[PDB]
Amino acid sequence: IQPVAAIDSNFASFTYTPRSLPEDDTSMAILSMLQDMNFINNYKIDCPTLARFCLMVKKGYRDPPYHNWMHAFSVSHFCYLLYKNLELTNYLEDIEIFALFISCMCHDLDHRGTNNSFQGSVMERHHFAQAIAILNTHGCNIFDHFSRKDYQRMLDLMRDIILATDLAHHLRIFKDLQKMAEVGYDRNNKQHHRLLLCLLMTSCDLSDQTKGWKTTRKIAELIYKEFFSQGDLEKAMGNRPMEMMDREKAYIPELQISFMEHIAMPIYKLLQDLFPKAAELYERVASNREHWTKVSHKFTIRGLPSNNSLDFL
Amino acid sequence: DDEYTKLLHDGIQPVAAIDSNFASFTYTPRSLPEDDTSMAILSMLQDMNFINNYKIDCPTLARFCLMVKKGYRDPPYHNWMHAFSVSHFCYLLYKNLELTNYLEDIEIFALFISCMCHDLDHRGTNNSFQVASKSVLAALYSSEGSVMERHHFAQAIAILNTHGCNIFDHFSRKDYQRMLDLMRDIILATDLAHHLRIFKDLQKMAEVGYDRNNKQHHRLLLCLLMTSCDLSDQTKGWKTTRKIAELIYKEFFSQGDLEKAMGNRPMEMMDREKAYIPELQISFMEHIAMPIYKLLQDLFPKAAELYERVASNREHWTKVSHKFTIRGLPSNNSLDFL
Ligand SMILES: Cc1ncn(-c2nc3c(C(=O)N[C@@H](c4ccc(OC(F)(F)F)cc4)C(C)(C)O)cnn3cc2C)n1
Ligand SMILES: Cc1ncn(-c2nc3c(C(=O)N[C@@H](c4ccc(OC(F)(F)F)cc4)C(C)(C)O)cnn3cc2C)n1
Ligand SMILES: [Mg+2]
Ligand SMILES: [Mg+2]
Ligand SMILES: [Mg+2]
Ligand SMILES: [Zn+2]
Ligand SMILES: [Zn+2]
Repeated sequence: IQPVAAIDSNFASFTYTPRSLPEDDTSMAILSMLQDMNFINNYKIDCPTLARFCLMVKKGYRDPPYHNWMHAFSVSHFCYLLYKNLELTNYLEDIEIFALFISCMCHDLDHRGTNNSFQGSVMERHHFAQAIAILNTHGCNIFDHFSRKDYQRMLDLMRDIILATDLAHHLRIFKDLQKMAEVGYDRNNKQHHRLLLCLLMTSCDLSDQTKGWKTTRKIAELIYKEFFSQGDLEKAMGNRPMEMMDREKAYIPELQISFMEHIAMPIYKLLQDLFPKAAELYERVASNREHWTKVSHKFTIRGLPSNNSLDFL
Repeated sequence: DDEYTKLLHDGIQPVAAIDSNFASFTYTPRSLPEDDTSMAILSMLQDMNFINNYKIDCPTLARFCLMVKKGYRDPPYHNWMHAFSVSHFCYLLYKNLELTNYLEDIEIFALFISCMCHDLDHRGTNNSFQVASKSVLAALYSSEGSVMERHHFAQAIAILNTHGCNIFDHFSRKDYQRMLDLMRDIILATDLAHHLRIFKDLQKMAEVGYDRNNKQHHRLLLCLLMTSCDLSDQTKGWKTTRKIAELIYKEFFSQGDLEKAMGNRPMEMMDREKAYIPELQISFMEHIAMPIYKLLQDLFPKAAELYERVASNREHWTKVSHKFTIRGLPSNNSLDFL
């Protein structure tokens, strides 16, 4: 188990981009993060079992453009950053933070690059079921020495956290999140623990928006590749895809800016309200959104297309 | 010799044999293969009776036509097929508007020959570029204005004074000078700057009515007709206007690239990173092309269909303007362009 500092001197910073790490080093980085959070010693996790678990989780991701292992790794890395930078131990129990990290690793398992509509929370229930199947694969149960009580806690936490990655769920609990942010977190309120875990999970899921322009632009490319692939499949089946899935109707600037203003930014705003040290995350999302507005004009073709042809009219 | 032999040993084809619709405003001369265009030029001159009228030596005319064809380079738009299409339109105006009621035979003959010659040795660059690039043409003509148009005329003169190519060498001294003066004035009228200077005079003439005894009206009409021929790709169907726009913008943006490489700032319409084709195309059509065909309609009621076609093509450009906004990802499948 490599010490975290040996991966990169900036590895525990909010400025670090985990997609910079080559894919063949990510499983070792997962182990290094768990070691640095002390969960291996805390929960007496068998290291061979943990290695097998991590590789099985990695193998349980398919290779669509966005919802692949590197997404899961990047989300898990952000969870680690929240631990290292926001001092989550003042707000959550060790088992809750451990569940959050493991949920991050597992939360999109077996994603096919299609959404719930293409198939409540259909995909998120599947991701959880896949995580369960891995745990019950011989040699991969990292929790098999847990007490009956802690085992059920861990399974309940993982289910609730993975289910919180559905936008529909987030929108249902949004008023409860705002209320908590307003009144202030209460470490003795079990609802506040549950709500905070949901918020943190969504903050990890969307963490590509908190990096530089390069990341938000490149991830947008992967996202729209996935969306439009789904729309193509829907059209081939004879069905009418939503505008954001239809490459002949989708207008990326509008879709991207709306997503950032109305979904991403309010999550990082809430996170800022609960953790002053999360302020730089909200500012980076707002900055990236401003950048999207600035480059919106580039979707209007100036000159001729690269084709050198007006056949498209 | 080979192109000559083919032009000379294929006899002067009657125009009807080229196409049954050859004398119609709906005909697209770019549909004719390039290897048949020289014979078509001869057929048109024969059908307008200029060969018999002026007793033109047919071998000399064949040589002249092939030399003119050879004097065009191959940029995207300003090539022989442009000159041919412009000459064809001049022929259409003769066949459809009865130009013999307005102009002298020598004036109509000069117009057609001017159409053939009017962009000779064009390099796909405009007058401004010649000055900016300090070309040989700028050195020769920049103090006089209309740099390229003076060059086109000089090229036409050089062809006429090439042995075996002087189609006017049996003209009287009076008719020879007249022909050279007409060719100069008509070729100079293809500069947009010239057209914009005379525009108020053209409007005046259109309003008061053409007067066949007014020599200024003859001169103004020839200018208008020449510009009507130069822009005649706008009077055909959507396919032509769209395809010609492609060639035009390729030429414009190639020039802008050269200007940037020289360190200069190109006009927005020459800059592929700033030019917005719908806006440029619609403005050109509304403010340059349509008023020319409006004037032509005012002077010739039978030219009404030309104006209507230009206005219709402009409406089509407005309708497809929205397609210049990228929906989905680019064909590249990449957002690197941001
Ligand atoms: C209306 C709509 N739906 C998705 N949209 C976009 N999503 C994205 C994402 C992203 O990461 N989207 C995931 C996600 C994951 C959890 C989620 O819920 C919660 F609670 F975290 F906000 C919402 C979105 C994804 C791909 C599953 O939609 C990146 N760029 N981008 C652009 C757009 C237009 N817009
Ligand atoms: C301000 C400006 N200048 C040129 N513009 C455009 N020109 C064209 C033409 C065309 O045929 N242009 C020639 C021409 C030739 C004689 C001429 O003078 C006169 F008197 F006939 F109007 C004007 C234009 C060309 C290529 C030489 O500019 C086709 N599409 N198109 C689009 C635009 C935006 N716009
Ligand atoms: Mg998901
Ligand atoms: Mg010209
Ligand atoms: Mg009147
Ligand atoms: Zn995810
Ligand atoms: Zn021309």
